[PDB]
Amino acid sequence: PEQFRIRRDKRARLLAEGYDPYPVAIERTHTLAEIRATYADLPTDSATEDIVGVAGRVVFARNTGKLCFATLQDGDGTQLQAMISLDEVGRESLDRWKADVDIGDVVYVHGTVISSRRGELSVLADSWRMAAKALRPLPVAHKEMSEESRVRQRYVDLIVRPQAREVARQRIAVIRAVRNALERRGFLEVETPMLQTLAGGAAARPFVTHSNALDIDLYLRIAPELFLKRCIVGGFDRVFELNRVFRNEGSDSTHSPEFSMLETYQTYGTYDDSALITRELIQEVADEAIGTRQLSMPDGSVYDIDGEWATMEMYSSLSEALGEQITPETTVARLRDIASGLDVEIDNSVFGHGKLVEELWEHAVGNKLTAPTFVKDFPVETTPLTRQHRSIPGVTEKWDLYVRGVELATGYSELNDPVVQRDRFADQARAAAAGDDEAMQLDEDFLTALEYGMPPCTGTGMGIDRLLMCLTGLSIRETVLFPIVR
Ligand SMILES: N[C@@H](CCCC[NH3+])C(=O)O
Repeated sequence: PEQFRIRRDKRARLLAEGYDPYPVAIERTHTLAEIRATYADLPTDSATEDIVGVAGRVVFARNTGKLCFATLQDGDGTQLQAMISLDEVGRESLDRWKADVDIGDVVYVHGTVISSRRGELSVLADSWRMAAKALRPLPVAHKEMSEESRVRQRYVDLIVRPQAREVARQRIAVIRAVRNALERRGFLEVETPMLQTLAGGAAARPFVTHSNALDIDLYLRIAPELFLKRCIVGGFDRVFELNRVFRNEGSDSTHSPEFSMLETYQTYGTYDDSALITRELIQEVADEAIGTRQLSMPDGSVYDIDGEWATMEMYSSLSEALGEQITPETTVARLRDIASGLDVEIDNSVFGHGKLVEELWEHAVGNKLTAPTFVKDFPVETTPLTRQHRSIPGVTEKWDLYVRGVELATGYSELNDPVVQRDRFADQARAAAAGDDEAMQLDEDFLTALEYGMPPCTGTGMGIDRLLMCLTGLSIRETVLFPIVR
């Protein structure tokens, strides 16, 4: 509060003296990266006659008697030296540089591109001008900022930490690579509503808001699934949506209340066809955005996502890990007895054959996975929107993709039978009567869409934040520019 006061008085002083501290219409001829690219092969002590007008943030400054030096940093992080010389700008201008410019200020420097005696690419200024007065100083080093401080002040983090910039450009590139992978395969991107009168498509608690236009309660979407399927009925052959979803989770990590989600739907394909596309897409995104399929991790290890990935069935692989065959006909009592013998804590809310089989598979198989693995053929009780298997009874055609031990993507053979889909919702109602506040409510308008006939299709889902976690090992609080904070 004392450092801020000195800079505030300096700003007020400049404004009164006529020196605009936040001027408008400053013309910048080059970005600092353009200056470094053009004169990269410039001799050590040479000097050009090229006039440039550059602007950047002063991050280092050192003043001598007649000659002042300053390191300007552009937004991307490119640095360039500015030389304010007594012979070049005059005494009155040089004195203002020492009195007015502090670390963090944005300044405009107009002069000639030279290379200092030490071979530093510099701008020999003939004029300088304040572009944005900084009332608060920059941190001394990015190591001094905690992680919660980077989240609360991402704007400061992007200035002082080069990796903060890299991750930001990385997310933009990964999302860009996901779209290119889907457009190469003929998928079109549509927009489905985010405010919905009934929020279906997933098992999650929704955010509720009141609409004054409609005088009813609206729900933030938990998934675009039910509206993307209406697009399939309408005639979209290959469709996807890469945008935000909202899930009202409570005191649970790895999942944020708001995250970006990719859902794709493709007609006349099964969950086998979407599993192949999902693997090729992830591997293509790694090539385009990361540059390798040998993913470097923060702990120094290297993770391999190349090649073909293993596939296993849930009931079959769970039976191998337990030594006892588990089938859809296995009783809930038998599953609870196996869990008690393994010292596994069934989370009170978990009940039923399907949820218990999934919890046992996660403990006995899922958590021990390291390489990318597909697990397919799920219990029918826990996959209401998934078509039943061709031959195997009691299971549905769904796969979950595990990369580095984390659930990354999921794919269905979509249930298009409207009579069976209504039966699944009746089973969801009975689960809701038992205490499951995440069960899916019956969406009548969605069933009406299926009753006009939906072609067979396969649908996928994958969180972008989860994808960034697999490719870079960084949590959602690092790959999102402004994560939510109290
Ligand atoms: N709606 C699913 C995504 C996959 C949909 C497959 N038909 C979810 O939220 O997990």
